[PDB]
Amino acid sequence: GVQVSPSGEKITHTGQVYDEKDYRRVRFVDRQKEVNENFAIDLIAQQPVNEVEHRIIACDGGGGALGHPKVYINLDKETKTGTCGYCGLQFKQHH
Amino acid sequence: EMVRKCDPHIGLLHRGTEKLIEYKTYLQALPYFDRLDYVSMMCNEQAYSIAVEKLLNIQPPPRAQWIRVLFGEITRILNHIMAVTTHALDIGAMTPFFWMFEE
Amino acid sequence: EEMLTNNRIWRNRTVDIGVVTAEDALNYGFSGVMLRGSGIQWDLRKTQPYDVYDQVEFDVPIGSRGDCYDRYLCRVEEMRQSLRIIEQCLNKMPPGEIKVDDAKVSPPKRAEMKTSMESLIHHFKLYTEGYQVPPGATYTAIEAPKGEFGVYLVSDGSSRPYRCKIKAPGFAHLAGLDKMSKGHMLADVVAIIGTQDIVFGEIDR
Amino acid sequence: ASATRVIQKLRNWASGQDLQAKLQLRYQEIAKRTQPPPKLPVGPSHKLSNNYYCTRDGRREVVPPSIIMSSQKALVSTEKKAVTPAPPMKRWELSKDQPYL
Amino acid sequence: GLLKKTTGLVGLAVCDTPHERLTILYTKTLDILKHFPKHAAYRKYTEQITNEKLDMVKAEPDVKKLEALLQGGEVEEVILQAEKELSLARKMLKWKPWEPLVEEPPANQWKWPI
Amino acid sequence: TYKYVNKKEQESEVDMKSATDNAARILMWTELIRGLGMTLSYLFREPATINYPFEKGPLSPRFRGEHALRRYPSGEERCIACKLCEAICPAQAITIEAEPRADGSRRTTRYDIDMTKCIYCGFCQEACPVDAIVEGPNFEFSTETHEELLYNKEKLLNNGDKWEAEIAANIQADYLYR
Amino acid sequence: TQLITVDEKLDITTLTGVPEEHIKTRKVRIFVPARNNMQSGVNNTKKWKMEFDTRERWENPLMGWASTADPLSNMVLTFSAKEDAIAFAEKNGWSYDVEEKKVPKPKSKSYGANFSWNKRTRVSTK
Amino acid sequence: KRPTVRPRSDVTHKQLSAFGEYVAEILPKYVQQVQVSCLDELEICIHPDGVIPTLTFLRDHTNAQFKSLADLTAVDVPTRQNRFEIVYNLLSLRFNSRIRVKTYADELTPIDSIVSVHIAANWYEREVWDMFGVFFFNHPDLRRILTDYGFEGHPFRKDFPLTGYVELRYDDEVKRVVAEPVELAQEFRKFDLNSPWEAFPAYRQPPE
Amino acid sequence: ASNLIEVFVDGQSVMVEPGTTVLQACEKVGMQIPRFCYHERLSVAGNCRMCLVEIEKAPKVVAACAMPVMKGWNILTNSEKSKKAREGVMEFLLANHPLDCPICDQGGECDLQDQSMMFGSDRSRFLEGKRAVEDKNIGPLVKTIMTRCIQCTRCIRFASEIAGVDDLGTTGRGNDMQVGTYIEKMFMSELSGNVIDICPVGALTSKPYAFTARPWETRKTESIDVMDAVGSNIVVSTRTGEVMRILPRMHEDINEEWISDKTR
Amino acid sequence: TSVKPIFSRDLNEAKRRVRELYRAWYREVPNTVHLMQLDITVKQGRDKVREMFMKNAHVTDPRVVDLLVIKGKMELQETIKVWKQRTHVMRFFHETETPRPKDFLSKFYMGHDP
Ligand code: SF4
Ligand code: SF4
Ligand code: SF4
Ligand code: SF4
Ligand code: FES
Ligand code: NA
Ligand SMILES: [Zn+2]
Repeated sequence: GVQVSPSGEKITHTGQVYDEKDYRRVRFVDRQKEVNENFAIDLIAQQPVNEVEHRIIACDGGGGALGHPKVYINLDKETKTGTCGYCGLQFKQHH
Repeated sequence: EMVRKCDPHIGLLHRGTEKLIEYKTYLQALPYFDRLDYVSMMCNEQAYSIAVEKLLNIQPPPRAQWIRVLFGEITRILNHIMAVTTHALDIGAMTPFFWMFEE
Repeated sequence: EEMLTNNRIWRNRTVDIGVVTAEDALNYGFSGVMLRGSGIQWDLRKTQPYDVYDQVEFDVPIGSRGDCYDRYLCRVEEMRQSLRIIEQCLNKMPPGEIKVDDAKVSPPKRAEMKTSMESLIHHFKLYTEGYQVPPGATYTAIEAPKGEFGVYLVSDGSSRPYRCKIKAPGFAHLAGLDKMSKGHMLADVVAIIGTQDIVFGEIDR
Repeated sequence: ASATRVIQKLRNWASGQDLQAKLQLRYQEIAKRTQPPPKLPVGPSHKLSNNYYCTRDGRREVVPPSIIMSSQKALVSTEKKAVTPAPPMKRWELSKDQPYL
Repeated sequence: GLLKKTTGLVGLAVCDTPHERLTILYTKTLDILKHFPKHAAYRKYTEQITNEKLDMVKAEPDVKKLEALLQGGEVEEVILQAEKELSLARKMLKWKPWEPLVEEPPANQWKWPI
Repeated sequence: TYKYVNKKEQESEVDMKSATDNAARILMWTELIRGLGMTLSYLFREPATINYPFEKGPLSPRFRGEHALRRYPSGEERCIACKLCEAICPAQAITIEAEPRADGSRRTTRYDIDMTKCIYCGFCQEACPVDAIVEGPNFEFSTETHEELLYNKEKLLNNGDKWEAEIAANIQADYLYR
Repeated sequence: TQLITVDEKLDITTLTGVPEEHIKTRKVRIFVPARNNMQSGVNNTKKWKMEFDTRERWENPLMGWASTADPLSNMVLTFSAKEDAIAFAEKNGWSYDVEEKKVPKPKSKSYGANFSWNKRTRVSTK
Repeated sequence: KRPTVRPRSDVTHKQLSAFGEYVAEILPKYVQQVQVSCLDELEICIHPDGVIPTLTFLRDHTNAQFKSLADLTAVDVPTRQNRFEIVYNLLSLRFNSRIRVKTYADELTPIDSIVSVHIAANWYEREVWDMFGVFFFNHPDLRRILTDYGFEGHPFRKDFPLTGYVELRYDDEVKRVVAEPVELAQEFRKFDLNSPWEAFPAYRQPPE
Repeated sequence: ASNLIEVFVDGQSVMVEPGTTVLQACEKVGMQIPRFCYHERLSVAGNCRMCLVEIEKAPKVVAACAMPVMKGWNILTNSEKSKKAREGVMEFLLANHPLDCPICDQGGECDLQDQSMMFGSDRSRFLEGKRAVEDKNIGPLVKTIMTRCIQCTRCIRFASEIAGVDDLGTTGRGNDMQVGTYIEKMFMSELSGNVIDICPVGALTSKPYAFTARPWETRKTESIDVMDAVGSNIVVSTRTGEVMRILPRMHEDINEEWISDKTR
Repeated sequence: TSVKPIFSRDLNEAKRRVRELYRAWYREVPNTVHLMQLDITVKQGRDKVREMFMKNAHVTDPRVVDLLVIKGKMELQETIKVWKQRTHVMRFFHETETPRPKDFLSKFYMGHDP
């Protein structure tokens, strides 16, 4: 989530933060640095892994035509989850 | 107040649309035609769409053509309102502008 | 029309103002109402129809005197004829698709784009490269509300136009302002600018 | 809509029209701002067979212009008759709906 | 038939003697055409066009029925066009367009696409 | 078919009745009185003015307004940095950079929209394969400086978090037409 | 109209409105672009191209965008022949470098070589 | 009958082809090429000497009557030695037909003005001079029309850059708008879009 | 001279050496036959079938990449049978291909996308599920997303013939045939990075380059390599003032089509 | 090397037109300084005219000289008509522009441009 650098400036979800000696920090004086606080990397990691009965699962992201292009995920490797390349949801084969 | 010569100087709204279109795809160029006669927007689109359709040797489907005529004639009314009432406004009759701009 | 048409002040400001003869209107490059105000029987929707204009009924208003008042009457009546066309479009609206069923030109529906491999490829390519247009050139014209609106569009075979020359009806009309304003007062010139129905987005481009 | 009957008479008389039948302000006659979902139809190329793209490819049917005459590679050359670009346009008929204003 | 009240076109006045006026202009056009070379195509075709119209004017004494045959609008537009063709013939006599092509273009002048 | 707008020249003789009616019309300004009648009739009509900003002009779910970047219901960003919106943008108003995220995800590190280049055409939201970039319903975002209209990714994601409830409902109402 | 004798190089540089800096200090490259090695299509290796020497791009302090002061940074001109491109550069007063077109060499392909009796062309896999 | 393909008739192609032969036989001194496209549009390509005779013939001849100049423009093709193609688009109301007349020019060879034939050409020729730098002989009043006063160059040439060479701003020291060399906070991003695979075999050029 | 023989490409006469293939004869008239598995610098494979072309008076279409031309053949590269063969083959390639173009680095410089645009149908009639295969880890340079693979075997022929590494092959058969190493193994030749170029699809992509750019963005600067004394010709792809990647630039007398992994 | 002339058959005839245009510009400067209220002397205006003419002193082609004169007459016309504004005339003097130094070292310090 949002952390602060030693200069006190918030660090973004892209890792951006001005140096302490960066003059461009002047632009936030008496104003503010806009930083979205809901990091997608943290929220997607909070989702539980989906357990399925097959070795191929299809993900369209939910909502049918409101999600993402339907893709098929291979679940043969038992040492890791199959992750959807669009929406980041994880799936695992039951056995 | 007798006018001996009219010399219209234009180009005060010349924005180089025609050069810009050369750097656009055909779809990217379409919105430039809304902004030409910007009182008859959809009619400008229709002219450009027909020209592209001709070079593509394709035709739009029947329901699209009826929609395009329907909105072409809505647009013509939009234009003639502006043509008539602002022309009247320049001659001093301000009121028709207001009635017809609510339409 | 109750305010203007028979109003003696309105008639004094538009009758015999900016008279243009039929022959001059043709040689000056006039089109649309700037021709029909002088009695020239010409309208591209009837002579060179496009889309479904040959399937609707309407009348072309024709002037008799070639002045601002006749052109005002032509435009008022053209609005009445537009209502007549709109009514036919409303009743004759057919069913079916609204863009050509040809995914190398028209993008596929979003549901297909998100299901089918071909639709996704064609969606991707149409919004990046765009469709290639076979080489050639056309001069295409319609009866726009301000007159003949034309495009001379050159394709070199690629997905970007090589040349696009736009023919604005008002470009010739304004060029005729000096001709139309001879023997007239400054207040008449204000009327004649209005009678040409001029937008500078199209004249200047 | 809410004008009194007296004011309706006044404005009807003053305009010379029946204004109450064609009010410019919109009331309940217009569409509801929520509608049932549509279900749009599909076009004529939504077929599972007999639908090869090469039989419906308009772009690939475009060909270069026919050279009628060329000072380079194509010579153009009873009395040959004179021709027009097209037949003369027929005169328009006068409207039967309303010929004169 | 009764004489026209207007031609319907601004600036074009009614002709009182259209048959006479057309005969004058067409006959004048055929005279200037005899000064062209016999092989010039402009001569041959314009002679055909003019003779055909001159024979209609001889054939039909009714102005309305003549306008139907000529297919060039009101008879006053036909007269105007007749004067334009005569003016053109005088210019074509000096231009001499029947002569061979003055110059070829560069080889790829008209080649599109490049 | 054609009609004459001002050919009523069937000249006729004039009676005393019609000559007097013509005389009354000229001398008593009767058609000018009809003009006053029309403007009087509007005086007593209810005006069409709405009480902005307490009242608003009607809009539709298709309305193209201020841009936003959306999420999946989990909170994961929808944008996967394909750059279709950037490629199609007729104004080149979009600027994108991307790299593999810490978890390996294909995600943007820059997503800028110059709102003073943008023409609010909606081509980006048509081109997006995942409904990530949309034009929302907001049209009241005028600023006091030019710089405030150069939106970066943080701004655009905050617009998405700010307006998703209305954006989602507008998409539910129109997506079957798309 | 009659002809006149103009025995000098065609040079229209004073009529083009180009600033002097962008005539004399510029270097154009006349070349046929190489095939993009990511694709087998050869349709983009058929025309001659003229492009200008690349100049400084720098970071915009506000947004980080790529800024430039080079008005010719995007200019690309297409030509049907090397000689057309050379002619165009010379009349515009641009110093140019011309690179010869590269055609892939003809190759001998023999599917039967994959199964040779006694040669190293025999493939171990298919 | 093939719903997505544009329907075609042979009647207009035949009519336009025959009129193309007619024009070429009457004006052999000038006509270099005649062609009719599959969009059924006739183009007469002429030597530049023939502009006034050709366009006078098409306006006034009784079987032509192209009395309305729809537009007049140029195309820059840098690979041609005569890089400017001059295009006249003409309309005949009598026969409800259109024709295109094309000639060529280079930077140092003016074209004749056709204002004596169509007064409509007046501003169009000014536009061609302004945008492409092609001079017109015997023009009544030839000068810039779209560009700014004192603007240098012809921006519709292919080798004139999109954003030009100069930009404007108000300078408070001199208290007026001043012209300075163009400097862009974001450079226009050039996209390479062409597919490396051939699209239209009907236009494939000989392998040479 | 005496060995040259006459064939016809759409009726146009061409004189070709004995052994010239149908694909090569069309090249001499400037006609590029569609292909996937064929690569001129690899051994002929003839497995993708995208190059099938009709020969006049012969009822079976021939694989142009492998078929030697015979005297008098008239190759009809644009006949209806040729065109319908290409549509059918393209439809088979796209049936199990993943809907990956937005997330796939090949997008915008993809021969599958482009030859689909130019020679395939515009829609799908495949109403089933799709195959999905697991991904192999072959080192820090090449990312594998093998669900995108189209089994063209270009990588196998490059590794065997150009690089001399017999570690790539196919396992299984039928629709389940998989390109890989079978065991967990690294593909770390000095020429290994060239499989990224020759893989027609996004199955094999550059790990360092991943997700950073799209091909229509990049400006191409043709230049030379200095990592060794070979002087390999390269293209330097840049975007907005930054170097994005290095591609080989063809030069028959130096590096042909390849570069080394240090150069890359 | 056989070309069509525009106006002048040789560079000597073209030089005559150049001198006429120079005279016209020379006489116009005092009227322009006065009517536009420019904050420059008449001498400074005539020195600028001279410098603009000598920017093209190297041209030998009579056709290019013809077109330079044609453009110079146009610029004179929009100056006499007062179609140009003060901003337009003062643009010739580049009064807010820091000129680029001409020596190698100064350009080396500033940046990478030659
Ligand atoms: S609305 Fe149009 S102009 Fe604005 S960012 Fe989207 S595509 Fe670009
Ligand atoms: S907003 Fe959509 S179109 Fe734009 S880069 Fe992200 S996923 Fe692609
Ligand atoms: S390999 Fe080509 S077709 Fe397949 S997902 Fe990638 S870009 Fe799309
Ligand atoms: S990984 Fe690529 S090169 Fe190898 S077989 Fe698959 S598609 Fe062909
Ligand atoms: S290219 Fe010939 S079968 Fe693959
Ligand atoms: Na690849
Ligand atoms: Zn998913």
